[PDB]
Amino acid sequence: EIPEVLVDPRSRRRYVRGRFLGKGGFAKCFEISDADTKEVFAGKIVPKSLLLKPHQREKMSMEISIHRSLAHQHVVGFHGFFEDNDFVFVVLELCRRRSLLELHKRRKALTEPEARYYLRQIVLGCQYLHRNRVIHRDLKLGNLFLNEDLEVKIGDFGLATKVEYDGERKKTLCGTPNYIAPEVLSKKGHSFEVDVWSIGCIMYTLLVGKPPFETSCLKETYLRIKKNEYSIPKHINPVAASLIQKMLQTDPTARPTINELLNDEFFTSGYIPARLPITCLTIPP
Amino acid sequence: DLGKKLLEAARAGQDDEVRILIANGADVNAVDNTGLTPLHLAAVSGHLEIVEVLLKHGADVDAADVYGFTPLHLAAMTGHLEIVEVLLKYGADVNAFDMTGSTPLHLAADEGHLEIVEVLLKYGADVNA
Repeated sequence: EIPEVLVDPRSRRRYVRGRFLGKGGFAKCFEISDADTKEVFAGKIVPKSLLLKPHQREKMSMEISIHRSLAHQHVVGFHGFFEDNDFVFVVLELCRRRSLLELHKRRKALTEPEARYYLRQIVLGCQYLHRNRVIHRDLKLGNLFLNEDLEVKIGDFGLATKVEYDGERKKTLCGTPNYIAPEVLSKKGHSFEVDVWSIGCIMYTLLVGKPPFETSCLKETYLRIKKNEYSIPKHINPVAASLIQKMLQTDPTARPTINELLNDEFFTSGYIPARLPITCLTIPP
Repeated sequence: DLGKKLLEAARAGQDDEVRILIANGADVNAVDNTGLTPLHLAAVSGHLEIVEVLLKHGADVDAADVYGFTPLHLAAMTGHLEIVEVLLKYGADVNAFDMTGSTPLHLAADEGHLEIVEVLLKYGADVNA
């Protein structure tokens, strides 16, 4: 049912639908080409039939309102949005090298310099989000996208929220995050520190090759989250092992802020490669 | 698991195990969760004997993974010259495009694998592809 050409009535730009990139929740993604400029973007296409109300509709609206306000080297670029009677069309920066998920599925545990290399970028993007009062709330391998230079771009603002006042405690989410922070499990509410928790889980996953808490049953998983039960294998280096611990603490206020995270020994010392070879998507450097 | 076993045997570079799995009827065109085939995994890993074995038993020379890498892309980027030749002899598309529109020659040039560039050119790689 999707149109072969996408016409934006506001901007006057039109886009030819191309290569299917993948589905995700309510949306399919295609490469789209500007018919005039020949520029290529990710066209995210959501049918209104699925925007049939509450958490899904305004998860579309909130997500658009948040994402469009953002502009950073490590955040997926927002190029615009429009709709016809059937679909909502979102025009995004095309990241041609998939995400950290595909990398993880192939590589499992990375070498530490690779992890450092990705994690610095993830932290810098997230720092920019926090400074603009946005909590992402669903950081995970699958929405940490890679461009052709293997630069990380944070996308998927469907669960994101804007801190509207200082000391605000968020109580609700528009869905279920991938890494549930322990404070989300509790009744006490949450703030910026949830993104630091999820970066902890990601850091663990990149270095260890498997997630910190996830077991085969959800009850046991959530219980371990609540109890801070996890184990960092001994082959993990002390500085990295210690930074994972700082992030993966039950008390949100015990964790480093995003800037303290960025300034960790892990990032200011240790090796960061100038270039990762494209081979790193498949075999260790 | 016959597809899975083969994928792992081809990755590990275990030559005898591969022959036995193929003789057992293992799918030479098995795919893993990011679209890698035994041929991909043998190519990227430099397992020359296995590449030839797979191709002789009709493995899809131009199968593309989640990135759009063919086994030729993966051999070219990792510098495995003998495999690049083999794949070419079995009709691998020299100008196959991944999802960035890169041919194996682009990828090899970027990794500094110049002898590969040279062979790919001899086999008719188009620089302006």
